[PDB]
Amino acid sequence: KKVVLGKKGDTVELTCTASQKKSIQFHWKNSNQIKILGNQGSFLTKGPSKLNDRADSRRSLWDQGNFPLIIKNLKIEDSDTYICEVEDQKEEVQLLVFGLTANSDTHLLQGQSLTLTLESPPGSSPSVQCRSPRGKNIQGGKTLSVSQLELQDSGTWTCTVLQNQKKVEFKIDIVV
Amino acid sequence: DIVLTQSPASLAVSLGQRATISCKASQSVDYDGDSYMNWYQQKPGQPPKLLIYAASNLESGIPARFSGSGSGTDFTLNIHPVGEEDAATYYCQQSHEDPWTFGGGTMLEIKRT
Amino acid sequence: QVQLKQSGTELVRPGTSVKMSCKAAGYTFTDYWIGWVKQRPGHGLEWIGDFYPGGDYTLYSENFMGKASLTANTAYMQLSSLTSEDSAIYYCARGHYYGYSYAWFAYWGQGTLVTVSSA
Amino acid sequence: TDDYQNITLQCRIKQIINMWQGVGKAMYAPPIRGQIRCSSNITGLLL
Repeated sequence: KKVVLGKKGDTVELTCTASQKKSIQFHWKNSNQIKILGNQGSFLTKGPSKLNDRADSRRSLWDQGNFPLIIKNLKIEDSDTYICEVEDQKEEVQLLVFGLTANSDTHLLQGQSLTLTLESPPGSSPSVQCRSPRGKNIQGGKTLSVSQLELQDSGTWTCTVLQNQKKVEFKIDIVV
Repeated sequence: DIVLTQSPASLAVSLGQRATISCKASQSVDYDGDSYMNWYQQKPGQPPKLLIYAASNLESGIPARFSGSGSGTDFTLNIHPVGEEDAATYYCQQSHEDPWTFGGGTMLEIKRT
Repeated sequence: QVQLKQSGTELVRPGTSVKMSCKAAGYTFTDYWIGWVKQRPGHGLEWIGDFYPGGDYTLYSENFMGKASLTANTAYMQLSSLTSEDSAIYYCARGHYYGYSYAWFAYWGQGTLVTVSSA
Repeated sequence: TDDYQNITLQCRIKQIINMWQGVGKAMYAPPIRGQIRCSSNITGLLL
């Protein structure tokens, strides 16, 4: 039950795996038994779901024994489980996609506070561990705020997010 | 980088006359017997349209008034019957090896009474 | 049938970064490269870089290092350190992948104008 | 709920195809001049 993390805008590879090496059938159904992708001979056939124009596959690795699934421009509404059906198994993976950013676009002054907004899928409890070049290793829950935003605090602070022991790095836009 | 030279720089064509434009290449573009030439047409106020490809295989929509021939470093794009709407500039392009280089462009203006 | 559309004319100051958009049409766009083209009078027309959406691959020429940048059905451009020399027309083409991306492609786009001026 | 003599289907030939016995594009020679016809019988249907 491997679990992977996203960044709400980047790519990801949820790869199945087999051993025959003969370009065999497979599919990628979500948690609602709805098709998304799947080999049909040597062609491709996107499923009638809400991931029409984003789904794709590496059509050159189907012969080696790997059937990845590249989804571009990830969105919050995609966090869910996925199932391979390579030959007879039920190889399953979980995906969790969220975004942590700021609200003040550019207008910021020295001596004010900094606030972060993290949009995790409902029913999730990520941990926000800020890491900064100044050493302010601020630790807290999903929502974290900084009471000091000075000139020395310039640069993108690295508030990583940890969930199930897996850590994903972020960046914060600071304008002063 | 290959250097492509299109000739002549200027040309005059009378109506209903065969028109030929030549293209010279510094380095051979051949691979497995193929000619990797692309010919484009350009009219003022509008973008270029792909005219011919491969020097041996024609496009759709464009009439059969067109052809390309040659070998190696010497190619020729040929047009018949030259009409009124063909007054334009023509470009020869190599697709064999990067970087994608260019020529100087060949003008063609219809000559009438 | 593939059709390419480009945004309106742009007039920008020099030395800044300029954003361009070339929207696709009702075609997959996922297995096709996209070449970006610059045209200036008395020069013919030159290519900047070629960008593949099916993997976000990049192919550059030896004349646009540190100036051009490409991103990914709505592709975009990223030009940095703009100068008066870049006031010109810009186009986006279609293509393919799996080799011979632009070896025998077709179906060009319309174009847009960029003016680098302080007036 | 379909209708109420001839149903027309537009068709466009191609010259660059994708092989069915593997992975990879392919190209063929230019099309023929004209006067191409086909009369066929339909027997089955895959869904």
